[PDB]
Amino acid sequence: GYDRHITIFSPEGRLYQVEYAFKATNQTNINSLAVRGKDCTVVISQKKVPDKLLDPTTVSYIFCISRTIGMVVNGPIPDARNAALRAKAEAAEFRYKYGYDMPCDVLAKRMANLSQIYTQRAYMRPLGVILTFVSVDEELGPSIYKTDPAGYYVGYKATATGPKQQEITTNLENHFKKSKIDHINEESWEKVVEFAITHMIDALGTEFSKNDLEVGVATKDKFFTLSAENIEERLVAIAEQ
Amino acid sequence: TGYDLSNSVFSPDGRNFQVEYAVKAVENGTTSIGIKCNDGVVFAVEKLITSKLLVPQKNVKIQVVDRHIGCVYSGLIPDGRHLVNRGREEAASFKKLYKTPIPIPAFADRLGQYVQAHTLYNSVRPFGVSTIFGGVDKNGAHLYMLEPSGSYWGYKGAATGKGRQSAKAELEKLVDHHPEGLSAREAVKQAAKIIYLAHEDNKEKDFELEISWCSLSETNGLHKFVKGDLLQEAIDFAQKEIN
Amino acid sequence: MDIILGIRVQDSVILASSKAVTRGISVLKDSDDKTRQLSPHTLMSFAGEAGDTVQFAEYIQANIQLYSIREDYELSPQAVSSFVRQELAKSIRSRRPYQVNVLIGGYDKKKNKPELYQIDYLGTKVELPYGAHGYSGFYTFSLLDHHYRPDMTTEEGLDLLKLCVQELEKRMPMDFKGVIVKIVDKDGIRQVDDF
Amino acid sequence: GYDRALSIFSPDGHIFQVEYALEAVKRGTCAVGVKGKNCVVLGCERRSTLKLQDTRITPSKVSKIDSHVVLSFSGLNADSRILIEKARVEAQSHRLTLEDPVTVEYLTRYVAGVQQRYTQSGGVRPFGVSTLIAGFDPRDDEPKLYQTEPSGIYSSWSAQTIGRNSKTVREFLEKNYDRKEPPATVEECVKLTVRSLLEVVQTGAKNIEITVVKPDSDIVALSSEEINQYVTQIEQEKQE
Amino acid sequence: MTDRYSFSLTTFSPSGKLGQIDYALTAVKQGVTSLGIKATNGVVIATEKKSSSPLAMSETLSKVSLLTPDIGAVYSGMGPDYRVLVDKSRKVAHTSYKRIYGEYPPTKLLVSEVAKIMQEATQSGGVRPFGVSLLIAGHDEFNGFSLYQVDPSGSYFPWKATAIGKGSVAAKTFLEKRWNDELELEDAIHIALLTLKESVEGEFNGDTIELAIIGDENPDLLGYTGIPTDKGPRFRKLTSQEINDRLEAL
Amino acid sequence: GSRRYDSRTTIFSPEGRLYQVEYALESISHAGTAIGIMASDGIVLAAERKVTSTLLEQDTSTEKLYKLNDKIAVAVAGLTADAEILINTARIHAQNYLKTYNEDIPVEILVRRLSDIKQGYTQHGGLRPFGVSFIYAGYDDRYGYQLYTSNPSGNYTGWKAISVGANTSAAQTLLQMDYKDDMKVDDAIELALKTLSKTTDSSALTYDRLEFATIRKGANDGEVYQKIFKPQEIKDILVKTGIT
Amino acid sequence: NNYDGDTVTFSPTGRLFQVEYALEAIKQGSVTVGLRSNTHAVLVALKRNADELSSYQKKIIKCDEHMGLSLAGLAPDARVLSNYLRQQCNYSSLVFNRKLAVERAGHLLCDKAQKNTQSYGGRPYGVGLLIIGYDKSGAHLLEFQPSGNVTELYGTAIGARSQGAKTYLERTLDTFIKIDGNPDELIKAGVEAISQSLRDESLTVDNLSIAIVGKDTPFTIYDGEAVAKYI
Amino acid sequence: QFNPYGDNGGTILGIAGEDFAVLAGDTRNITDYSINSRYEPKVFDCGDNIVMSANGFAADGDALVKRFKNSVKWYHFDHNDKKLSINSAARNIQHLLYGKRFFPYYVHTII
Amino acid sequence: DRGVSTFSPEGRLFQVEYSLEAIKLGSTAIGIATKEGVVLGVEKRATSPLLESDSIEKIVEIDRHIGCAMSGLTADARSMIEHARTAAVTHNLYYDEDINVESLTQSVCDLALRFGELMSRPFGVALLIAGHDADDGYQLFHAEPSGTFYRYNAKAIGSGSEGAQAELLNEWHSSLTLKEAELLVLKILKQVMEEKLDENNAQLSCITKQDGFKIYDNEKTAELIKELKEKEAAE
Ligand SMILES: [Cl-]
Repeated sequence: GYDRHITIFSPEGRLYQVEYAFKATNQTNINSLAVRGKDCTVVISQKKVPDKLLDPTTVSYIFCISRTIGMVVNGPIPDARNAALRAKAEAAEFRYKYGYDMPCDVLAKRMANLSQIYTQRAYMRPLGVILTFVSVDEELGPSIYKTDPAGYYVGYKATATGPKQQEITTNLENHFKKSKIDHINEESWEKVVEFAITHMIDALGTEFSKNDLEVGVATKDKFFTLSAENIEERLVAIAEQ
Repeated sequence: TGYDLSNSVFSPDGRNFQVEYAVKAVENGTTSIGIKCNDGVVFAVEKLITSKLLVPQKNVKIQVVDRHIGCVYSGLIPDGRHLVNRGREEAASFKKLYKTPIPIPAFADRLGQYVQAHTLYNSVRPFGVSTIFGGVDKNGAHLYMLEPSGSYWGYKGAATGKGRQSAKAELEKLVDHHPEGLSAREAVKQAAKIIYLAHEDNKEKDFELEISWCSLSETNGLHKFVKGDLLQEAIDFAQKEIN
Repeated sequence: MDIILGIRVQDSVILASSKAVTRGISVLKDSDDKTRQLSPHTLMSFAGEAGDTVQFAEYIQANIQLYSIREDYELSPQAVSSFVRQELAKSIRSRRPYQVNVLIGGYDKKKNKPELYQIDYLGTKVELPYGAHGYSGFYTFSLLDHHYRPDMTTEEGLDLLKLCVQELEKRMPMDFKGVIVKIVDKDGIRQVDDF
Repeated sequence: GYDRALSIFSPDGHIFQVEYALEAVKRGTCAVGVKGKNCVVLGCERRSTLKLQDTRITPSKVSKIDSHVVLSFSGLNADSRILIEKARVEAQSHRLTLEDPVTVEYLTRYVAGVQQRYTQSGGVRPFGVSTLIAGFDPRDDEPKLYQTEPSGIYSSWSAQTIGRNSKTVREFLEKNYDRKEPPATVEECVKLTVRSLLEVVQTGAKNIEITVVKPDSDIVALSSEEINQYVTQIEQEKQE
Repeated sequence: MTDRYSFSLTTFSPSGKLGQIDYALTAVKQGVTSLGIKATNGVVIATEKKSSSPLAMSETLSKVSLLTPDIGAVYSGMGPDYRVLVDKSRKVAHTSYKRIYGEYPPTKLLVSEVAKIMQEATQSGGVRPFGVSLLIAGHDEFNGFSLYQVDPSGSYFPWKATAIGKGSVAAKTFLEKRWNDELELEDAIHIALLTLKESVEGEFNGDTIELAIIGDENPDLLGYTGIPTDKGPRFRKLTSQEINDRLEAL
Repeated sequence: GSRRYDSRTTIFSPEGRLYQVEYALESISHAGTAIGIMASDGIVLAAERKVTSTLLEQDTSTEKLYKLNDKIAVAVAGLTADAEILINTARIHAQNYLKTYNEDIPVEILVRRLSDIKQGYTQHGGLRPFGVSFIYAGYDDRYGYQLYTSNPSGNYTGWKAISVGANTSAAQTLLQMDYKDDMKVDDAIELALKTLSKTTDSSALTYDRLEFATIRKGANDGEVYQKIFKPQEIKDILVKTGIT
Repeated sequence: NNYDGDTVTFSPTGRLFQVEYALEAIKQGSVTVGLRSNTHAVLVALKRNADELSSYQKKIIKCDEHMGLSLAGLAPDARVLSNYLRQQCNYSSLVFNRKLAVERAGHLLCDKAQKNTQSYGGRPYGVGLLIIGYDKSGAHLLEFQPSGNVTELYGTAIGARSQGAKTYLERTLDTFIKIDGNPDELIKAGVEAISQSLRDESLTVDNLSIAIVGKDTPFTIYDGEAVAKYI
Repeated sequence: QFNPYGDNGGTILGIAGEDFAVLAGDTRNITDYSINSRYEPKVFDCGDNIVMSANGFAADGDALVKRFKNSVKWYHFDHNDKKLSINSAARNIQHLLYGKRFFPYYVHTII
Repeated sequence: DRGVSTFSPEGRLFQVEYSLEAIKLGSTAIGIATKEGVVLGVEKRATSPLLESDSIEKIVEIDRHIGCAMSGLTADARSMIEHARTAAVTHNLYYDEDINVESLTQSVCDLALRFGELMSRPFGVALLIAGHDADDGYQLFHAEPSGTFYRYNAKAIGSGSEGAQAELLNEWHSSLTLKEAELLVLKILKQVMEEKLDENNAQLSCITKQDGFKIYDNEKTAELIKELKEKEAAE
């Protein structure tokens, strides 16, 4: 059964290598979450540093692709960094060729097209990663676009990825059923980050210290990650309410 | 099955068994370590003396990249040399275009992407080495450890090879007992102790100690081998602790 | 090289080609045959740059002979002329173009008609009742404009050709050492030995 | 580029792809070559499971490489066109540089070399073809007959056959061909060739092709009636 | 390194089947239903927008795509494969036609170019076939309106009306009862919505249905005025609101 | 490496056959039957479409019969997509010959080159062969009217009458029975349709499941005309011979 | 077993079987010995014939005036690798007017062998080499294995029954390392070393091959009647 | 425009006896009207009892001598330390020189 | 399947080892070296009586001072001979001298291992290369598809090799005359050949310093065959 080793069709029309690349996605046992505010897009991800010998500041799955675009990865770090470097290069070339900043959704499509090629061409394996791109696009506004090893991509009101993704997804669904809107109706990004952490706590059922989390925030004209103390400041605000 | 017969093939778990098999080759190799300190990094490695006929001090295993980075590895030694040769090419082209010597995090990703590339195709074999490396740049000291999969992180201390668990335990004690920081000269001594303690897991053949270091104050930010008086002093410190 | 003429009459094509090969201030040869038989009923004469002429002629000859063996069939004079034109039309935009001018005299066995084509090194093809390359044309075209009739016999064509050679031997600056005359008709290609 | 080594050695020292190419030759229609005192005759079987054929346009089994050399074959028909084309091109290239047509030996040596190259080049399979190459060297009246095969080996034969049931017709030729006295005339040579095919063929109708090559580019193919006269004459002498 | 797969991954089995093409068609069978109906003055192509999550914005995922101003495409099967085919199809309409003749290709020829691309994925080294069937609707001056189906093999057939994917067997039978050669575009849209409701299970509105037409020229969608010969695209995507208007008189 | 997944498309069986060619022929035997019949004053091409649906657009459709140039056409049996690749190559080859020699290409020369391309895919490159068999129908001023067939092996032969695709064994026997040399085009038209009608796997032969073409000198004086039959014309010719 | 089809495949315990099989070809090869002092380096090689009618396969190859090696295993692979060394030594001379350090020679051979163990289609080299030389840091002896591993030694031996000579040299270490300024004695020690690897056969005149390089001695090979002195 | 050639002056002279041969050359090296070196040797021992000088443009002269010296080295490596005879050296040098027929070594060579 | 350049567990290349089996199926070729010259003899082995035996060419000239005999898949030898001839003539062009026999042999053997995934497989033919040069005199080399070559005083290759080699072990001494060697090749060929040895199914040749490489006539060999039969009956 060599149809399970390379990306050719099985008798039932399936691509097992693509399917097994999806299972590699959860190999890190980390859950990520993305939501949109009025002015911003917040992405949060769990940060698990098991080894005491690790430098915790170097353990990251969130990447600054361009000044405006950020990307969080669900999957092994080697494939994650592979995707990040390509995304950075692609976004840089786009700006040089076309005279304006690459939109989040266009970069998502481009990375999805590359992923599609690996599902069709035999010599290239799929990357075992799911890429969540975030920005505040100058035309579309706050944006979340996600890519997988199948080469599929779509825009989101909000999204979650990881082993316990379904719990977080339904938690978010239920909130947007209640609020009746496409986003978090909040002025400051600080409170959208607070919302993101609050709803992750409820869905996962765990408490977080400042070192158990990783936060990326996209605003107009810049995407940035938060320090441990920025997150601690945010955790204190949640606790005092 | 047969999922383990070809590199770059995902098993139903989502694993690349060929990389995991390369890790077994690393675990079989001799012990090597890295200790990060106040203003630099220290590298040390176990050299098994297979025979009396080996010329002492003359089968050097630690390698320099550029003038500020040191690299040591465990596993298939030729594979390690290939990785350093690439590292040197990467560092040269960086310095050529950007003038400044390659930063350690930048250098770490260059090796990382290259090793990761050898997990993408069935026409190449993964690297049979875990590589501990680092140095001093404009942002201070950095220590890294890179594995066959292409995975790497920054470390306070790092260890790999047959005595990795022994060395890791010993590294964790130093991190706990010295929250403010370890000095370069202290880290050289500790490196000697840890290699001697990690030698218990490879104690048939006796060994030869090899140490190197980069420090902003002690070596002026350049990679140097520890030799002569400083080496013998570090050996003696280690000999006193095992007894 | 230098003088190559062609006359198409009622039943045949007659090609006359100068015998001299001159290099510098020395006539190296006075019996040179500036022609190749491409197929049993197709003959090509040539003039131009030294080396280029024979190299091109023989290259064309090889290709037509290859075609003949492959298909067990003789290409029409029109088909051969078009192949030759295209080769020269390619050549003119090459790094080093063939500097060769040719006349192709053939008898189409399917049409039972003689045919004469004039092609220059640029790949400029024209079908003509009479043709010439180089300075020869400046004398022979007007001469033939006067004396040529379309219904002439091979013998009349040869007398008409004698008149051209005589005029060239009188007014041309160089000694071209006479011509080799060949006739292309229904029975193939033959050489007139006493001219 | 596709690189795979398809022709490789097996543990017993055989190259199976070359040997299987010989099986394709064994499947092909029978071809025979017989050389006389002043001629060579090439005879070829044509299978009769194909009625409604158009014999005017159907590729002939014997091909002219030049005006003085001919090539017949047994095996894959499509494969043989590639060998014939290459041979015809080399024939014209030889005339161009040497100013003399090929010898039958040289032309054979070239065709055999091509066949050999396809047995140790990556990405290609051997030719499923064996050839009989016959003719007369320029300005020479001594008859020449050569045989090639997929491996690349070639040799000269007084008379030879290839294709299906070739072992039967080789048997016939081995007792009916005298080396001391080869068929003295054209008639004798054609008859011995037709006789040998009649051991294997079936009906002597539109199943046998005969081509006669004489010195100085004198090659002609016999028609049905001409061949049928040999068939008729042989059968009447047989009833004895 | 380098693509060592220079050999075919689709080959003939002893029975004569081309395995990977068959299996690609199986992938198309699993895909969500899409259809096309040809009217006298237009063509309609439609499909269900299967949402992957209610948090996903299904407007950002377009199953019906413009190829030229007068040609549109829809599919059944694997979305990613379709997406790249649309990219390639849009480009080939320019490179191998518009940049040569200064006008857009007729439907049959653009279809032919897409079919060629899909055929090559069936024979070239180191690739699997595309896991999609396309329905391409379009208009051109000398052929009028047309509708084509392109399969993973590269084969294409012109249709009066047809369906592909999940419930194609039932949908085709439904279309056979309803189709005549006098259908007006609005009648074809009505039948398209009826046929699609049979295969759709959950919500059936303008947000879960994607539908486009090839009809009259739309000068309002051209973006400029002043050139009389340029009259605007015949391809138009119906809005979510425009679909719901027709679902009341259903 | 990748050796593991190589089918080895261009190798011999122990018996000396080419696996992929044999299997491609097996594929072609399930394709709709196509028939060519050569008369003294023209050629007929007749082919059966593969099980049709009532909603298929029949007039703007081409599946079996393709035009190569003004003097040559082909009937296809096998994968259509494969056939179009080869048809475009053939079309270009004809134009190359015309551009080079200023004469329309002789039929056999075109047939040989297309057959040579097929041959290549069976000897080198590691790719699958084209799953296609052609019937070539054409005219030139050397041999007049000619029929040829080529198949995935790259082998081609000439015919007075021939079938490809499904039920060739039964079709060939029927053609062999009723064909004679002095036959005219209109007689050949009838034979073609009668043969398909008896060999078809369908219940009854109708206009919508047929493609039809003739190559006659039935233009005006010494020139050849290609007639690809329209749906209504096939409906009429089917009635004229009394099949429907 | 299932993991020895090519060099590009690791076994489940992390072994490269094709490299190990290449290593096996060396073990079947005829014994050769290397040893040095502080002034000279010496190669001694036992040559092997096909039968009594054949010549004896040459084991020693000169690389430069100051460098050379001996071989055990596939001889054509030694020819490829020695030719590469000849070029590298030569490049160093022409471009830098510098004699190639014996250590760099080792590093270059290591990296050339390594590339053949990580790519598809290739194969490991099937030969072991003992490189001797005299450069700016004195006398040297290297051991090359086609795994890529190069090792600097006072003395060593490779080939069939090399363990005998290797044990002997390990005992004799303190003696032969101080044979400075005496070529004939360093050779004698090497000839006695290789004798510990002989079985049923003894060192004859067309059987023994000796090479030497040192402070005031270019790399030179001795065969035939020139080695009769040492039997 | 860059001129890749220069003239370093000097002169050389070779005479052959019955059992000996001499190759002489002055040691002066010049450009234009200036002296570069009063002692810069341009006659060299190339091994195998061959002496060689390539006089004219010194950069080409040195390059040629360098290549021929190297050729002698490889002749030994490839042909079992066989001595390179003077006639064989001459033929080898012809190929060295003619190899740069369309960008010549600007030197008169004597061995 | 498996790589073409794969090692066996015993440290040998599969394809090289298998090609050695092909050579064992080949016709016998024998070479004997003396101080008066080197003799090369081969069994022609015609597969059928109708095949004209003089067209069987298994002894071949490389240069005036170098000859060559073959055994195994003889079609594989053509490009080896072509290379050898070019190598020999090219060296003469570059150095105005004859190329050494060993250097020629080394050049041919460089082709041998140039196979893999370069040609697709090793050569299936072994060569006996015989010649003379001023440095090392008369020489005989056995060139294998492994890339290895041994110099021999005498050597047999092909189907009758191991029996013929054992015979050559007894018969060869360092004082053999050319005539003695000629007879010895005929004698040993007649022993290992299937069919009865005559001038039509066996061929002799030699290389001498004075006259270079010469293939013998069928008339000349026939007299050596008659001389051999008479000498064996004479005791
Ligand atoms: Cl893209």
